[PDB]
Amino acid sequence: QPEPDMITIFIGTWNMGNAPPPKKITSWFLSKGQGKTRDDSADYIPHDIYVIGTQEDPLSEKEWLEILKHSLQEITSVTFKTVAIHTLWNIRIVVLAKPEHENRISHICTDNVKTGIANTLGNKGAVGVSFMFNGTSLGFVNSHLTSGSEKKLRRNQNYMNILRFLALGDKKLSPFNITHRFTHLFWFGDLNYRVDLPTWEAETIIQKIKQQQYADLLSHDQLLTERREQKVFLHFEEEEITFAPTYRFERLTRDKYAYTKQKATGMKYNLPSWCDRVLWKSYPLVHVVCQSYGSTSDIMTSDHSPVFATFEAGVTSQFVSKNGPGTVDSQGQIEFLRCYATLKTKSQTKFYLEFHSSCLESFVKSQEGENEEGSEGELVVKFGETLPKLKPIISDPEYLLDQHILISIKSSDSDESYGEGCIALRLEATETQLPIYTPLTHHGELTGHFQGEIKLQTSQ
Ligand SMILES: CC(C)NCc1ccc(N(C)C)cc1
Repeated sequence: QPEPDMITIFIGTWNMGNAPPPKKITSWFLSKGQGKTRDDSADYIPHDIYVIGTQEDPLSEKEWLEILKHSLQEITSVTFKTVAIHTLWNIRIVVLAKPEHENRISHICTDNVKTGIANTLGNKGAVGVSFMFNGTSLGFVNSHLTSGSEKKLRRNQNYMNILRFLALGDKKLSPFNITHRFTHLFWFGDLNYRVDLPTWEAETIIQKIKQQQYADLLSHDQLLTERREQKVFLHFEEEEITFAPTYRFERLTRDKYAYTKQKATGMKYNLPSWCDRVLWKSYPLVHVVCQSYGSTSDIMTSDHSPVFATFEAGVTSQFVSKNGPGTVDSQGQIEFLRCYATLKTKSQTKFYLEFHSSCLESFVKSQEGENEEGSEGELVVKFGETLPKLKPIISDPEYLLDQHILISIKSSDSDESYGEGCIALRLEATETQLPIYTPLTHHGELTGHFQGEIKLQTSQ
């Protein structure tokens, strides 16, 4: 039985509005309704992994697991295995996988983050799951961010608290937050960003939705605009939205948007919005293709409609050679030429690099770089030809070209990371000097850049 080099992943997000679901929710898992939908000819083909995020979920874990498993069995005739389930308050994540994957999945982590302080601590935050699928790390975050059209900044703050404090993936990657720990990271949920138009325009907005004319609405979607201004979700992707706003509906129909201010809304308007979203971030030059992104039309117990997204995701096998794991392969090396970090920091300390990768026996610390002043005020940290030669565990190019090097630039004075990034070893050539580049972030904000050249030697 050959190991896969691709899997398909289903991501679902549904704010259930504290109501039990209807008896049939199969349309969600089939990616049927509005938007980019799945072909009917695929209906019996199971995805490899289903990741279900709920918000305002009134069910016990047992209740929801029984509905999910029975739903997938009806669709596919496959009895899925439970990989992980984690609930914070009414925010839940479930990971289900095909039984054949049971012994491909390992290192299962779960965590949660509670957002806000005092007043604003008590129902919003995130849950997450991570695991290894053979040689590939996968992370999944389901967040319920702060509500309300005038709280986009709070949402952005919630995002930064979640990516700082959610503890998933390999703890040895200590300088790296979840935005660097995974081959593929999927972040979804009731992100609660709104279409930011005047209240008086409510009926105009509804008209536009009935005409399936989303362009003038998406140009005011706070998540798109905040992302464009680099305020949130830097270096994530989202598929084009081609489905109607998923909030706020009258229950038991989808024919009416309930937008008017009510005591029950704290006297806030809920103009039709794309609250419910799926985004991802994959390491450079790894295969990831969104094959569906849409909302169901026939599940109406909540004031939100479920959202689905599906992906093709490249995966690698758990490689064993005669040498590594358990030693180096002398036929492999990674060299760096003419490298320098450009940092936004106003500080003057010395910096060194750390190289982390599962292709190394352990992380590698460089010597300190040489600080110079950039022509436009910047700190430039020059490594020149001084960076160490990295010794991979396996030299076979079928392994090494699929690997990635995480880089942290750290202060000598404090050992704190000022910036993190990632370099793919999927090069155009081996034994050849080639440009490399990564942006550097810290707490998911841009802090600088790392650039230079790489020279990769494999056993071919
Ligand atoms: C250079 C390339 C990777 N940038 C892709 C890219 C990423 C995000 C956005 N927006 C508008 C949020 C636009 C483009």
